[PDB]
Amino acid sequence: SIPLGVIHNSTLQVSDVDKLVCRDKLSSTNQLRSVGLNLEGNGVATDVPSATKRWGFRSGVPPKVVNYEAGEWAENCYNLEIKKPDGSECLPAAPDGIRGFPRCRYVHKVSGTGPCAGDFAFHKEGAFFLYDRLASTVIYRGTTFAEGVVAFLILPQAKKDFFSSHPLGYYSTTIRYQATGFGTNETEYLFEVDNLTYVQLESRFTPQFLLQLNETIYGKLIWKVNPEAIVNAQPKCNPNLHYWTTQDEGAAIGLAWIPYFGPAAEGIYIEGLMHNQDGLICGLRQLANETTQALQLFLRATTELRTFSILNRKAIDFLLQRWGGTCHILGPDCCIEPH
Amino acid sequence: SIPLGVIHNSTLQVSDVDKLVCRDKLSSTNQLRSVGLNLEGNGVATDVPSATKRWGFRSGVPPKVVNYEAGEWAENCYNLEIKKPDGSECLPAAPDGIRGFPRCRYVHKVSGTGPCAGDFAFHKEGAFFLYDRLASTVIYRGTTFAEGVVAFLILPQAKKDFFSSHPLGYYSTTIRYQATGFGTNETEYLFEVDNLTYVQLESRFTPQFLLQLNETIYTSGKRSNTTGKLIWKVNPEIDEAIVNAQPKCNPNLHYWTTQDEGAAIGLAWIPYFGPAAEGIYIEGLMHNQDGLICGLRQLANETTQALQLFLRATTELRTFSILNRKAIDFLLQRWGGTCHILGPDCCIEPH
Amino acid sequence: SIPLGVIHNSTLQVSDVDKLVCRDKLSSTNQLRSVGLNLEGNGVATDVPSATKRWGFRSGVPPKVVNYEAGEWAENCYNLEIKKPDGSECLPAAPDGIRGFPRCRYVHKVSGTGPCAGDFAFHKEGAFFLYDRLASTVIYRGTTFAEGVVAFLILPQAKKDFFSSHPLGYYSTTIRYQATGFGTNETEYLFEVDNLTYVQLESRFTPQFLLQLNETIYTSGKRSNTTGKLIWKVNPEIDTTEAIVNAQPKCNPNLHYWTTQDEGAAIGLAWIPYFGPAAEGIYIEGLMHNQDGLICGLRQLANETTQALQLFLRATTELRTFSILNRKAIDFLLQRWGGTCHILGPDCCIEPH
Amino acid sequence: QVQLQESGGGQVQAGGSLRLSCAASGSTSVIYAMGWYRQAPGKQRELVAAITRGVGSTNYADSVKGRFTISRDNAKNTMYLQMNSLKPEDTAVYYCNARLLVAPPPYEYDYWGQGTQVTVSS
Amino acid sequence: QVQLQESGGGQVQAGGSLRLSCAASGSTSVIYAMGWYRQAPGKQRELVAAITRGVGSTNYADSVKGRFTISRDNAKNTMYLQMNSLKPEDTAVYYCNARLLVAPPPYEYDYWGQGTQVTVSS
Ligand SMILES: *[C@@H]1O[C@H](CO)[C@@H](O[C@@H]2O[C@H](CO)[C@@H](O[C@@H]3O[C@H](CO[C@H]4O[C@H](CO[C@H]5O[C@H](CO)[C@@H](O)[C@H](O)[C@@H]5O)[C@@H](O)[C@H](O)[C@@H]4O)[C@@H](O)[C@H](O[C@H]4O[C@H](CO)[C@@H](O)[C@H](O)[C@@H]4O)[C@@H]3O)[C@H](O)[C@H]2NC(C)=O)[C@H](O)[C@H]1NC(C)=O
Ligand SMILES: *[C@@H]1O[C@H](CO)[C@@H](O[C@@H]2O[C@H](CO)[C@@H](O[C@@H]3O[C@H](CO[C@H]4O[C@H](CO)[C@@H](O)[C@H](O)[C@@H]4O)[C@@H](O)[C@H](O[C@@H]4O[C@H](CO)[C@@H](O)[C@H](O)[C@@H]4O)[C@@H]3O)[C@H](O)[C@H]2NC(C)=O)[C@H](O)[C@H]1NC(C)=O
Ligand SMILES: *[C@@H]1O[C@H](CO)[C@@H](O[C@@H]2O[C@H](CO)[C@@H](O[C@@H]3O[C@H](CO[C@H]4O[C@H](CO)[C@@H](O)[C@H](O)[C@@H]4O)[C@@H](O)[C@H](O[C@H]4O[C@H](CO)[C@@H](O)[C@H](O)[C@@H]4O)[C@@H]3O)[C@H](O)[C@H]2NC(C)=O)[C@H](O)[C@H]1NC(C)=O
Repeated sequence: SIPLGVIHNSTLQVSDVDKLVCRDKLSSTNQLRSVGLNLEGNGVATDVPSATKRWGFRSGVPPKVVNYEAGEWAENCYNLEIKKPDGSECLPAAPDGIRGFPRCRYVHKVSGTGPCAGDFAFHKEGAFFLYDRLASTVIYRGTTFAEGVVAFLILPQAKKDFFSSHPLGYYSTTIRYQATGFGTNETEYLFEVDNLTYVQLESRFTPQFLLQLNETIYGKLIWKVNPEAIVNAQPKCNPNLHYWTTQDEGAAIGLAWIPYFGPAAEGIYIEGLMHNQDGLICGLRQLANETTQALQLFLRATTELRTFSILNRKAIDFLLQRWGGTCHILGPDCCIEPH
Repeated sequence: SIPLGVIHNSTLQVSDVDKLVCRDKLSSTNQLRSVGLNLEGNGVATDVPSATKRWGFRSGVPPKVVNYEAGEWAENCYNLEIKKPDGSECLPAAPDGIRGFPRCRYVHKVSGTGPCAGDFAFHKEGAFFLYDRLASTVIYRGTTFAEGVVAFLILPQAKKDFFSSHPLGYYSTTIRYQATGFGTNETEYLFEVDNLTYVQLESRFTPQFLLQLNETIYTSGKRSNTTGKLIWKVNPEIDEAIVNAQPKCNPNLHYWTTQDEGAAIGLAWIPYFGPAAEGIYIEGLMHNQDGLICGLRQLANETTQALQLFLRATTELRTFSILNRKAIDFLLQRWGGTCHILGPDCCIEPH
Repeated sequence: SIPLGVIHNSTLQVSDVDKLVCRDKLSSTNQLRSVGLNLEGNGVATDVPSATKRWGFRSGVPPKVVNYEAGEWAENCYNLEIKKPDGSECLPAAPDGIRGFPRCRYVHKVSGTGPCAGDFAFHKEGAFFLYDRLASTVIYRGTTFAEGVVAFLILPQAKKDFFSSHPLGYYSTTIRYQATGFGTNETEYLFEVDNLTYVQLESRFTPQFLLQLNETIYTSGKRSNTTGKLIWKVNPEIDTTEAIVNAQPKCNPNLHYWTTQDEGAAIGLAWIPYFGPAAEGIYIEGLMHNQDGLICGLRQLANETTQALQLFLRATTELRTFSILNRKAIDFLLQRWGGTCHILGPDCCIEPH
Repeated sequence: QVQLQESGGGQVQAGGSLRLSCAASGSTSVIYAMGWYRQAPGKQRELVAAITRGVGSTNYADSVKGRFTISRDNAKNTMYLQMNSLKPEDTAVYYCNARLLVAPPPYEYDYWGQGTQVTVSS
Repeated sequence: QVQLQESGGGQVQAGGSLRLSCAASGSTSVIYAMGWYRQAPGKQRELVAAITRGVGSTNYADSVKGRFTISRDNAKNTMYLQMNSLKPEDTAVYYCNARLLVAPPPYEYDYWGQGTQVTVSS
């Protein structure tokens, strides 16, 4: 029951298979794609003190993982190294296939001690943690992530202008904090510039302002400084979408196709920008929000550890429903045109 | 070539794959289900002295698992912790995705020592061990399970009358044993009454009886502190599918299945605020029809041979794509190509 | 974008997926297959000193695995146990599902030390390492493999002639070597007959010669001495005694294949895993030598296909891929009857009566 | 382990009524069938009455059916044989047995009282 | 290892026949080509006969083709040159070599006997 959207003439509308939509032409499987949209573009607070309140510990619920094929540049990303007061670790080790989120402008690194009531860390709002084309519901230790949601789409006749070309350089900065009492409301964060020197955090501080404080300042020392679909539900929607996606299969031509003479794990992606249209992408953001209600329930029922075959099931359902059997020439069930 | 059955008007027909019948209507993948039926509904003995002799040790064969979507309430379940005389383990540790059987009444927990020839424990009859929607072929250490078989099915047009609605409390008690010489024909069992008192076990005893002895001993034995284990002995003196191949088929089916999606809307879709790993199931009873469900019990017995041969051929650790392969084959049979507008092969008909 | 081939009356042509031909009659999923042809039938040198030069070490690229169903008998197979000079390991431990390659004639077991400048061992030419119906891009420690390529294919449905019948057990000997400076251009090999007796190994030595040089030494090689290890050096004055078209230096006309037994073939009470054959009794052998134009057509097609397969593996994030043929079946069926296909039009090639 | 102590025996006229009692302590609960046996001098031991612990079923001999009644109080750990219409042939020593079910490693089973004399005078 | 020894030579009339023998012990597996060489006084060493260990091929000099025969017994570790029709030009010291294939770390190869004189009298 996962809602999916169809794009036609740069307009987005959800697909009602119950009304057996016939306008959409599904010629191949290359038109089916899933995109992961960050939760920051909706207007949420991104600083560490107000982003920690959305993660909580629970025990008794197994974790689940789903994949996505396209993403979006993240302004803020998080990296956690929290441990128990006695020295035991709180967060599980990342499995072999999990890798950090690419294309992060700033990476916030939080380390410290705090109570850890449950086995795993879950999102209080139901969203996902994105790990390099693998969306998960739990936080792993030492791996960079960004909060976001996953949407499913049908592309227009594979025009190759969407997520392959941009109708219309990467430098990552590390920001380090130290936390105490992580996981509860009594928490303290201290910004570390050089080991023996710390600055107390405030809820109104911005990632930029913390950088100039490194130059501003010049036995640990503590300092105090005094400076169809409508997106109408979201407080803000970003009118630009700067995306990345895995390389085109036909793009690589030269000898570099050999894995031995090949690019590393970070030299694969292709970048683009899609700011020309506004109604389309702010319609994408609401569709991604609306589909998370049914996606979480689907993951709970299944026993699969990592799910890779949602789009294949959608293509089978579409093809078992239109040409299901014993349909009529004049019958509207199979949208067939006699002439 | 695993058989699958088609239900029409509460009648089960084992569908012939080459017959390409046009009576069955497929419109989505929600009509394809797999069901796990326990062996105890076929009339087999379920006491641990006799339920153990069906289990053997072999080395040189890798294990395989399958998933099933719906199950059936089990009266008896087992839990093994066998160890070698040296002290080494005999059973492999359970993988991450394996969990105990959801719905059990009595859990027969056995712990002891005995010879362990092979590497894995296999069923001598050919059936499976069911672990919470994951049918395996090997016993895992310290996880509850019930032995049974798996059947593949097509629901009629998905009226929610099957496995979604019940036409018409959970409480499991643990019974603890102690075995020596496990895996051999010279084996001994003792029902562990408590930490220092044991009662000799025989095949005639039923789980209701044992729980009576647990009470009559505790409230009277007075358990004099003679110290050491004392063994008690009950006075020897008094005290189109046909099913008739099976000795007994149960006329009722009391099932559980995963949540029907939808439902929980308040705030329970969030994993952080949602139910635990055991509060997601639904319950039902299908006692109205007897010919249908006994026919189901024979279908799973018939299809277990082809399922085992398919598992040997494959190389997947866990298999989930049997039903999708069936659907793709169905489409390729009938709309494969060049079919006649008036012919048995291609079902499309004028007007 | 992976090419696939279609057989028509024992003539192979790469499927005109771009031309979108519907003469091919696909009826069921039993008609799709993949074959692991190996590189030895292409005429490459297979001796240990020259075969090692095709494998290199790299760090920073994850490994990938692909399933293949049928295969071919291999005359020579390899088994590495390389270790770092300080005692550290170099090759990763084989995962649980990995098993040694079946039907090997000679197994060249190599042991010794050498610098290891990477995390994984890759193929410099771009081919695969085959481990019992699981093609991989890296070398695992202690498992027998054979280097080769895999091709996807659409069969006829007439009588299951291919990989189920004969158009018309086995012994494997292990050869043990000792290597120093593995992975570099200064490597040195020694053929081991026992503890304290080795023979310096050249390129021109064939496995039949090595087994003979074995037998002569045991006969009169004075192994029963306590002097220590000695190195024997062979005298240097004695010899060692679209319709695809093939472009390989040599193509082997015959094909000696093994495949998993048919599900319906077995009838005895051996389907029970307890009373069943072990992991080496599953396979079924055959021999397809009636035609050589088709077989050398297969070898070229798999030589071309690896270009697109390696790029498809790089994009995906799945550890083991089993759903390439299912995607082709879904894709084929969405293109033909995807929507509003006209009776008269040739795209939806149905016939009036 | 269930010491059986009978009571109520003695001399009594023919045609009257008498109540015999048999009590036990120690284990009690494990008891499974309290009963009644009789022995005249020079005769073999014969059945008289039998009752199961749960009052599941009562059994009486043909020579005594319709005249004897066997009952129990449960929460007294006692058992009663209330009997009527005596005849001289009942003059004998009456025993109560307490055949139980589980028993510890001595494995004795079928416990016995020492017997009480009932004398019928006509 | 392959210590060689010639035998059978001596004084003999022209036109007669003689058999020369060359034996070896120690290893005798590793040998690959036993042969026959000759030196007259004041002359260089020239080839006479050659045979491979497996009797793969026999080679004779042109001056000696048709008159000399080279053979072996295999299971005697011996090799014979049975020859006929002597001439005075054959008066020289005859040697057998045992050129083998593998050889131990001294790596000597081309083992050589001490030689035996053959004198042809006419
Ligand atoms: C699909 O099939 C093709 C065709 O069989 C496979 O092709 C092979 O690819 C490898 C890897 O790229 C090539 O390796 C190189 O070989 C060079 C030596 O030459 C070989 O061919 C000579 C013949 O002449 C060749 O060049 C002329 C140029 O005009 C061509 O016209 C002609 O067709 C030939 O291609 C032979 O005489 C010679 O004996 C060789 O066999 C090497 O010099 C070269 O070295 C580079 O790479 C090394 C490895 O990284 C590196 O160490 C060196 O420093 C150097 O950089 C390289 O090894 C093969 O040549 C080629 N085959 C043939 C027969 O040419 C292809 O691999 C296959 N794909 C799969 C996956 O199986
Ligand atoms: C899809 O889009 C919708 C619409 O934007 C979005 O909805 C928002 O997210 C969740 C609902 O899913 C909801 O979260 C709660 O927010 C309150 C915030 O409180 C403030 O709310 C008003 C916002 O305008 C504000 O005006 C008020 O003054 C008020 O202060 C917060 O309190 C909740 O957290 C809880 O706090 C209480 C008190 O301590 C605790 O008792 C409790 O246990 C919680 O911790 C919670 O965060 C939010 O309000 C929604 N916003 C709007 C405008 O409706 C969806 O979340 C989004 N879906 C996804 C998947 O992202
Ligand atoms: C699907 O449904 C069928 C039909 O109900 C099931 O059939 C049973 O299969 C089991 C396992 O093969 C059979 O069990 C056998 O019991 C023998 C003992 O005698 C049987 O038959 C006599 C009368 O003929 C009766 O006493 C009673 O029915 C007994 O069950 C054993 O001798 C058999 O083998 C054992 O002993 C030999 C010799 O020592 C050993 O080699 C064996 O390993 C083993 O120890 C065997 O155990 C049973 O007879 C079948 N019943 C019927 C009615 O045919 C299928 O099992 C079921 N398939 C599933 C669930 O997958």
